[PDB]
Amino acid sequence: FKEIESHLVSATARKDAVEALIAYFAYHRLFEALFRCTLIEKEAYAAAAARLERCPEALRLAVRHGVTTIRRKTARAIIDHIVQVLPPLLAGYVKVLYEFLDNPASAENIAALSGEGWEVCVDFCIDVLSRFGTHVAVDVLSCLYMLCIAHNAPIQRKADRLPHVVIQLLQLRQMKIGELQKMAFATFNIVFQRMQAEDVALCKTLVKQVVPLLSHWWQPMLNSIRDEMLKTLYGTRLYIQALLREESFPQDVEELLDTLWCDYSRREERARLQLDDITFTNMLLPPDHPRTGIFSLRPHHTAGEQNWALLENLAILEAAYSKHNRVHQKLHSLDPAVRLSALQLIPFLTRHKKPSLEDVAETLEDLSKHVTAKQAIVASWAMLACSSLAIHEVSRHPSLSSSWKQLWQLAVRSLSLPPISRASCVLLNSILKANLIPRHELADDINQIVTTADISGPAILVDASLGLMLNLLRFRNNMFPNASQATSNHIIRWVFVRWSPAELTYASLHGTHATPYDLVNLLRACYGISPLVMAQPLRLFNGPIVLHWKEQAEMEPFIRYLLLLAGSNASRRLALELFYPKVEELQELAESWQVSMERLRSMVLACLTGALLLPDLVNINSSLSRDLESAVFSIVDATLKVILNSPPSENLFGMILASSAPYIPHLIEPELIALKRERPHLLKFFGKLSEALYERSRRETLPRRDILLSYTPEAFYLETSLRIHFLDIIRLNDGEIGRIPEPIINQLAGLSGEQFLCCREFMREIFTSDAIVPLGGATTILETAGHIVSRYEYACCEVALCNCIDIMDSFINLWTDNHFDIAEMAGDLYHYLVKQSLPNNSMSAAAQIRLASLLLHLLEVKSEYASNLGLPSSQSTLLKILQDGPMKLKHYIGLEIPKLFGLYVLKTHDDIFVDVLEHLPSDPDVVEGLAFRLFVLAELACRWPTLLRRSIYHTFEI
Repeated sequence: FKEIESHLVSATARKDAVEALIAYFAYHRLFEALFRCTLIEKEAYAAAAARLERCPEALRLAVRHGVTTIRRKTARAIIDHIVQVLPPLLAGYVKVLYEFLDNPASAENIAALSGEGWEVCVDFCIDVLSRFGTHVAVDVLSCLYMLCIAHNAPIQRKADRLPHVVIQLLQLRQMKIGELQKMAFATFNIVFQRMQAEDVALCKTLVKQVVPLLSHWWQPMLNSIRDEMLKTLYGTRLYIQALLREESFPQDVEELLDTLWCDYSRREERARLQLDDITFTNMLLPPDHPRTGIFSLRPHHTAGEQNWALLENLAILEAAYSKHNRVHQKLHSLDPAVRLSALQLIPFLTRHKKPSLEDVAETLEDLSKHVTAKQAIVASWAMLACSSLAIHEVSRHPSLSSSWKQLWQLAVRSLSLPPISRASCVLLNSILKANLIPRHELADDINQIVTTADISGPAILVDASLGLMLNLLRFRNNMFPNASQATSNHIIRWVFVRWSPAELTYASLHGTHATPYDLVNLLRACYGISPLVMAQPLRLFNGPIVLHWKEQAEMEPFIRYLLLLAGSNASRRLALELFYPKVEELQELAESWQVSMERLRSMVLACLTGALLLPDLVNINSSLSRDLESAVFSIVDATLKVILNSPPSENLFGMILASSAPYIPHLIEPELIALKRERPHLLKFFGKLSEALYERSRRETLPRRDILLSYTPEAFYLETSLRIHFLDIIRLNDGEIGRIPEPIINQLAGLSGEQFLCCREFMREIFTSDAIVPLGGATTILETAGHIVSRYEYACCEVALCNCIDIMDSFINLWTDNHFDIAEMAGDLYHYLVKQSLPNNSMSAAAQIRLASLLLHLLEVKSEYASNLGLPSSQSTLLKILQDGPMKLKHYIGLEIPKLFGLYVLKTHDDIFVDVLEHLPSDPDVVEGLAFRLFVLAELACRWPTLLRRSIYHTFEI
């Protein structure tokens, strides 16, 4: 290689050196060799062509092998060589670029001190495209995209020609479909997400251009292309509603509406938003979840998000087009698939249409026409649409009251067919909650349902069946207080007649619908004890579409502004008798196993339901107690042993964690005390699960670098594993509550650089909670969390910075109390983040937000720490950040700045207000700046009355 290095910088030397390199496949020197060798051959211009094609092939194969131990010096060197040698060698050089950018930390660390080199690369690719091989063109758009996904990529500078380039390319209505269009739409999404609240004019023009081009490349791979176009529609959802309120665009948008309808209506039954992609359960799902009026997207469904995305976006664009009745016409359509699609689009749309009395009445008449459609699909969806409309204030008008009776009627009989036993139940429940029919017309039918329970019972025992049965139990303990054991005993009989877990039709068809939460809540009601607690939002993971929507979710108010738009013992023994056979049959089915997803999931839901109500069914103590516990836990053990010895491709542990999570508590001391007092059998379950986890680990990089990495499947599984470990240790120690168990910390500080970032939400959750941590605990945790941030592969990534800021925030009051051993570490890290990380153009938007929160919290504890360490004051850093920062950070701070005036005596508020206003945006050519200024002044005013005078004065001033 040394003599070969001299050989490169005589064809037997060059071609031979490249052959020896290919055989091969500090570095800086060989890289110089290759560069100047290609240059010597370039000036020394078919053999010439072959040697030119073959030298940077060796180059690119070297940049796929030292691209790990490369640094910014070698980065700039390679980049300037690529842009200097070329004024033939397109594909080789572009390949070197592609393989240099494939490593994300590379294209992020080039977004350092200036953006000179980043702009060099982006302009390289823009010029290359605007010249436009064809596959090389795809690689050009790919490396352009790979540059644009860097949340500290300075885009605003080279943001004039870039979108026009990308969406000028796409206007070509040929080159049937491939990576080209997927990458076109990916760069569009990212650049638009940047420039969504800066350069409003550019954006309105762009959307006026890409609402047409979207109604063409939606020709009815294609999975990912429909996904990118649905993300695009999620973005543009506001410019469309603004433009329609401001005349080609109406024609174009209507044509696009009809392309969406024509595409969705020929999707007959497999992938058409099946009725198993929604749940009617009354759990505490998080607020940012996707939901519509009655149902909501089934948790942990990364496979049914595209259909919900399409229907959600279509409902929004339709209620935003009929604003400036396509749906009722399509409802009276002829082709049955069109009527089915118009039956699906009723709840999504009524979530935001605010219909009038005539429209509600008419649509309801037609739906009562469609309810009896002899068809599981159509009758079901029709009843769901009806029960979506039945939850207004418009529906409670007498002009259609008998109509409700009709629908009630058309459901009271439609309860015994397992095809439509779910939707029908929903309907009943809806009418029994909104009170559209008085409490004497509907008493005989309820008596029939609850006393008979074999005809006009909810034939299937799913989420909505249990909801309705609970509402009926309460109705009948409210009207006929005498004969309440009748209700409770009929209820228990129905529950244990319908709940057959160890059967193929149940376990495979509607096993996913029914959850242990609903079962045990109904049973605890009919005994008479109490609900399950479930006092916090469920934890779940999502897929790309919903995550991307969760990115553009905090900033939608600023875009709606910038755009200007003893008997109990009888019943318990009854239930125990009726229940034990279920466990016996389950244990026989389990002994046979020493297998699919559905049978195994049903068995684990059954063992959860068993472990939940053991503390119920032991006060019986009629010798069917010991046997019951031993049998339940024998099922649990057999299940775990099927789970372990299995391929990690089914991912059964995904199933068990996803099912068992909603019962894991919050990790504070009082809740972990009430888990040792009320539900201990759940704790024994969690112990067995922890053992299986430990052992499966004994047997054997980053999916996304956003702030949302902790909502992807990988992160959810890691956080759940560690909460399970935590609960197990707490059970065993029995008094080591709260005090973070040193084994848990040693499992925290014994992970990889890819996982410490994944479990950061778990670290936040434990540490923020009041919990004695060992000295070495906080010290070691902070040592490792800091070490992640100084590796040149994480020095720029968003997630590492956010995580180290959060961990410093967790122990805010150790270093700012005394001088410990940790105070030096936090000093070093504060200094590196403030003085060094921030002006280097390395902190991203979410990193700057997390640092703003760190500072705003620091002022409430020390308020001068940054001086006693030798830096400018914290407030100085905060406002310096406010002046220069991507509008997302400006919005966050302006929203949480009116809390900065809570740490100061009332005498000095106009002084602080002068100081702040010194650091706002103000320039007449920039209208976004003035918009932000008026925004923050309105916020201060609407919170602090002291600053109302100056807020109004400066609002009228500009």
